[PDB]
Amino acid sequence: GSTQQDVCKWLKKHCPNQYQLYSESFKQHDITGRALLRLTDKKLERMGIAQENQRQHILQQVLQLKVREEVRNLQLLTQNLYFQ
Amino acid sequence: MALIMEPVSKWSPSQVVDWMKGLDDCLQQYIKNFEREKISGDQLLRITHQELEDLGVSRIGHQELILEAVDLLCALNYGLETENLKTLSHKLNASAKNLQNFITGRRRSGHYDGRTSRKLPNDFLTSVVDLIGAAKSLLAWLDRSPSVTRNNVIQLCLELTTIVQQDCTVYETENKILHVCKTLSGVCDHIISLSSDPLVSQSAHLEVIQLANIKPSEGLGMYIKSTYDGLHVITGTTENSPADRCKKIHAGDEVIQVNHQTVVGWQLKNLVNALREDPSGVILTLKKRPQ
Repeated sequence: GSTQQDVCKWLKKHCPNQYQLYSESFKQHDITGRALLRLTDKKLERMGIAQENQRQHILQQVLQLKVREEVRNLQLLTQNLYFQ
Repeated sequence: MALIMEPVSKWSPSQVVDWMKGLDDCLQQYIKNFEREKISGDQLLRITHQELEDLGVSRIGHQELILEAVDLLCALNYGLETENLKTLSHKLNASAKNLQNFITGRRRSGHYDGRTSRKLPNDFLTSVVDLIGAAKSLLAWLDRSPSVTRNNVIQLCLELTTIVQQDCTVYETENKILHVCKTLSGVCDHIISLSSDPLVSQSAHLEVIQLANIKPSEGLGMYIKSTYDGLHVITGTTENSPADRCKKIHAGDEVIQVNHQTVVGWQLKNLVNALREDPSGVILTLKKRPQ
């Protein structure tokens, strides 16, 4: 669960070409960590990335990130809280 | 079951707004409009994009937050009575089969360059990821019921993750994935064949459980994990606690309501607030595993 500003820096890191062109759509739409991971071609077109070409690269990173989360999730399954 | 809990589809607009109050801070600005439009649990379970937009929700991050909550709402209303180990196994085998038929399909098409390219299409990732989800769901159901074979699936899911990360041609990536697919299924069949024929079809149920505190605002004596998927799961209790003596709270149970309030999509924060509200006790609606 990373912050909205976190996403923006993740995009600048992994989607440089797309950041100059589409930084604002992620700001305008408040794409948080949880939100980024639910993202799809159809959704990205709805935030205003009109060009399927660019949309692909953004999900190529979104999915590569989704994968890396599953390595950490699956490792965990082999090794927070609250108490009332 | 309608004896323990009233369907989400029966919720009034008030009931809708009530559950909406425990979601993300950034989404409250909207409950004013949900109110004014008299949005009911009826319409909520199937709220559309255009409806979200008419309620004032433009930022599709905010939309996605709402729909991820409502998706959980759907799992509760339709799935709880329904999802069993057979179901889960079918969903795993299905996403692996589809992956396989995907791969062999691609390879006969005229536009195939998989023997040349190392550029892995986005279909692949969403498929691999989805399959790993199916396997995690199967295992989350297996842990709350009656070790070697648990590691199998975990390794297999991991082999997937490292396959799609390898700077590899796609034909070889496809051969590797095709292999994991065939064996992951076989493990799934094996898990099933080894399963008692009464439990394997039973699904989870709901229960109401009343706690009584013995001092002002005392610990009820339970530990609660809040998963990323949104679940609020009891992981254990503490000895000589109200929770322990009631003999009715067990590790794996999931908090569905607190004092007759559904807290399913809620932020830990607001659930915490719920549990703490009455220092004198708490009514818990718990999702109980068939075991």
